[PDB]
Amino acid sequence: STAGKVIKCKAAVLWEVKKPFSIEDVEVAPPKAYEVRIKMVAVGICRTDDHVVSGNLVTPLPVILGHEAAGIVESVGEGVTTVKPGDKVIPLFTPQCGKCRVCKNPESNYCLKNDLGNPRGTLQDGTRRFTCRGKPIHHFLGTSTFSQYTVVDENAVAKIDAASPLEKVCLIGCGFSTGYGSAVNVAKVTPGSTCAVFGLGGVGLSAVMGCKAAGAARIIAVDINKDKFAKAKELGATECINPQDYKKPIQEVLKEMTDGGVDFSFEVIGRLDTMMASLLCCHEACGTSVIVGVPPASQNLSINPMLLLTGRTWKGAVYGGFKSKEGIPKLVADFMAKKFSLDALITHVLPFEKINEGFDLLHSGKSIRTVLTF
Amino acid sequence: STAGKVIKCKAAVLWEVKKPFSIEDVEVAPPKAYEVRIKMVAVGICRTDDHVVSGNLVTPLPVILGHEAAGIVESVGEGVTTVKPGDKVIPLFTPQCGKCRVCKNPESNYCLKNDLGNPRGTLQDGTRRFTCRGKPIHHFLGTSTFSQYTVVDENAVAKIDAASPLEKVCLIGCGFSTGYGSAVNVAKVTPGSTCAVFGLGGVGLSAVMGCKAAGAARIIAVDINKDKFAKAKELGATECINPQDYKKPIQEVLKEMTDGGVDFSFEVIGRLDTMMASLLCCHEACGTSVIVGVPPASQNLSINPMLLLTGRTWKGAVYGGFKSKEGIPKLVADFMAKKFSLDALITHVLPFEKINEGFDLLHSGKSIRTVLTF
Ligand SMILES: NC(=O)c1ccc[n+]([C@@H]2O[C@H](COP(=O)([O-])OP(=O)(O)OC[C@H]3O[C@@H](n4cnc5c(N)ncnc54)[C@H](O)[C@@H]3O)[C@@H](O)[C@H]2O)c1
Ligand SMILES: NC(=O)c1ccc[n+]([C@@H]2O[C@H](COP(=O)([O-])OP(=O)(O)OC[C@H]3O[C@@H](n4cnc5c(N)ncnc54)[C@H](O)[C@@H]3O)[C@@H](O)[C@H]2O)c1
Ligand SMILES: [Cl-]
Ligand SMILES: [Zn+2]
Ligand SMILES: [Zn+2]
Ligand SMILES: [Zn+2]
Ligand SMILES: [Zn+2]
Repeated sequence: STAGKVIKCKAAVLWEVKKPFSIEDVEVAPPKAYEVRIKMVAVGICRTDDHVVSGNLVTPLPVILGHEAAGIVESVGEGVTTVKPGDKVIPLFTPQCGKCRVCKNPESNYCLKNDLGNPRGTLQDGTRRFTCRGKPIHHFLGTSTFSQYTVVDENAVAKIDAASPLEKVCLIGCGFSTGYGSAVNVAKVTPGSTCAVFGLGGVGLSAVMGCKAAGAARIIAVDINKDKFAKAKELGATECINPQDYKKPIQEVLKEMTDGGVDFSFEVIGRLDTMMASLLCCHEACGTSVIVGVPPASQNLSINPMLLLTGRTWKGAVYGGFKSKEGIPKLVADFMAKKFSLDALITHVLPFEKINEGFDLLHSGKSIRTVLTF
Repeated sequence: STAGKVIKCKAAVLWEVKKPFSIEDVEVAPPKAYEVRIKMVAVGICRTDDHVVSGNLVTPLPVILGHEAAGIVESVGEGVTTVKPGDKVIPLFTPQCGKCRVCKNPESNYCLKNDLGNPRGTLQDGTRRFTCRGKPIHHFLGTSTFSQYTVVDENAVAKIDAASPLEKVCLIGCGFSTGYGSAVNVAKVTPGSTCAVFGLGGVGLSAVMGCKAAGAARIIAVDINKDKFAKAKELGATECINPQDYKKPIQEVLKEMTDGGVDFSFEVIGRLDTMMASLLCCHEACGTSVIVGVPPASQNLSINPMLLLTGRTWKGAVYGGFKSKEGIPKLVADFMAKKFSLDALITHVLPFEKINEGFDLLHSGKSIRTVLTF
């Protein structure tokens, strides 16, 4: 079969920043102990991957990006007990090692074995597994799903329902579990709330579904692209507004609308001005503002600490607050039970070879999520 | 009998910034509808008062400062149903109007009628009640307790216990409520956790007490004044640190000491530099940092949003999140029920006439709380 042998397949490699992806043949070494090689069936295009092309998030190049995916277990290394070949699995971009301080706290999820903070670009043992033209190729968040086969650590992989529709379910890998857990787990939206969500992409639009599920009485959706509004309405927004229509700042407009500010505001975009506008617009004495978007490297916000003393809560979180390995299995089971649907978010399905066409649909706001099939 | 008209008494008026107080004769008009005129037994010098002297906190001048206090009710105005003459009372620096958005929400306590926000220096109906030399004098935070008599709004007064030692219990009116409540209500310190408290003043040592009441397993006290450590220890701090003994930044020292950071950090001082060190030293994936101190007017912090994205919660609160008319009696009842002792915090009891001396003690660092009696 292919077990124990080096595979040679196609993969999209980013050799330089602001350059297109090159689909090239690469060699994928076999799984060492406690690692798993997976065969990718579908991958979503998330904006974090774009942040590396653009140059906003620094990671060592050349690299194979990608992290929102679903596929089948091709082989397991020595010791892997949690999954067997043939199993359907989702690769997780934040490991749940189960043994660190973070993993043992019932409420923390940014495990210490992650590669998000200070990116090495390897797997958890410090070594890479992709070669292309003799050159060693770097990993990304220890998942690198823009390849036909990838090797991930065992604690970064979830085994999900064998009957799962893999080209729907890959969204639970990042975009959806993030969007919805922001509302339900991080901010902890209460029935009757008033919430604002800035940014209506695949992750922003799942924060709307999170608030609706929470029983929020009013969801205001903010975006400069008015074509996203119909979907936001369809998914739960009570109203959608576009900043460019007004002459006064969007935080003043929202305070004027909500009797002095919302109860919960979420920033799902990644830029400084919207994070500030999102703090300023929650109510001064009972609001919580949650940061979900990822900022450009080394950018600072000037905050007036008096903004916090009156009673505000400012906080952020990775992956919607989900412990990755326990969290994702259950969220896929709820999908099966028809507890929530994921169809409205997928607006385009393309073969993996068209990855660049997929990134261009994101750059024009023609797409919410584009799925790439292998 | 005075019930009915103007009283002439002594009060310390501050007519200019950085100029000493002057105990002068002022006239206190009788209480209007829903107001109360109180006879002052004892007042605590809190550092909020000195921020107005210095100019760090602005409010309209001339003014009679003071807010930490207890007295006996002389006459209540028409319509007053909560208190009656002869009752022991504590004026609250933050009203609990019972009817606004904030007041209706079970979490929030910063009532909308407060004068902390934008200071007018009047009572809730827009007018002043004091005169001195043919000129009207302003109120401070609607309480103005550095006067033998003062007039307050009914929703800013609490009826405490008849047998209450008004020279001890006056601390509950600000210092104790603030610091203890921060630990037990805003941060919500968990049994077994590890807290750090920056600032060992009157409010700061009350935070040490709350962290021990919530069950924090390690309470690290930070102060550049070594003479405060003994009391910190006495009250609960498992260890005391002085940032000048180090050649490395205090937040670094602290992370190295706690496996990457503290669970709960508190800044009870008011400098921007220490607010920064208090965010940085709590653990990036599970720590909560709380601002208690009041910052110098109009200064800004430059922070990186990534400090929050990993898992940090940053917040502020006033009155340790206690809702003032209901909370303050509950605490006095627990004091009377021998649940805690306010003894260690009082270090000097001077007669009111020596108020300028009490401010000097503060300014030299020899006092935790100085109580002025009438
Ligand atoms: N914290 C996490 O775990 C986590 C996980 C995944 C993604 N993210 C980050 O969160 C964000 C999610 O974005 P996405 O993946 O859903 O894609 P996205 O690019 O489709 O979302 C951006 C959306 O915000 C809108 N927008 C752009 N500028 C705007 C402005 N000035 N005001 C209002 N709206 C504006 C765009 O029109 C688009 O609708 C990204 O920043 C991604 O980097 C964070
Ligand atoms: N938010 C509120 O509800 C509320 C209520 C009461 C007081 N306060 C504020 O809390 C703060 C302090 O209260 P307090 O009454 O106990 O005052 P305080 O002056 O007695 O306490 C300040 C402490 O900080 C220490 N300190 C000063 N500079 C330091 C530095 N650079 N590093 C470390 N330690 C240093 C001082 O030695 C002193 O012990 C003040 O800012 C007051 O305005 C706020
Ligand atoms: Cl007047
Ligand atoms: Zn993503
Ligand atoms: Zn871990
Ligand atoms: Zn109120
Ligand atoms: Zn005070």
